[PDB]
Amino acid sequence: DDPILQIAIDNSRNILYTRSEKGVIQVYDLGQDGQGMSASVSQNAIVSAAGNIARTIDRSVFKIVQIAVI
Repeated sequence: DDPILQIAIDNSRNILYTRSEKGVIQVYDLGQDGQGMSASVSQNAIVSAAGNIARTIDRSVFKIVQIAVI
């Protein structure tokens, strides 16, 4: 995506997360020499992920409201 709607930081693991308008997530490893990445989760990844349940996570319906680091 296009813009980065939200930014989140995992304090415990020094990991950066970015959520874009489109709903793609990117998690950079924060290192002394810079950011290392960027792995991504997308709607496609999620679909593959469920592999057992689906509907609310429909393509049309699918959108991400918020992301929180654990």
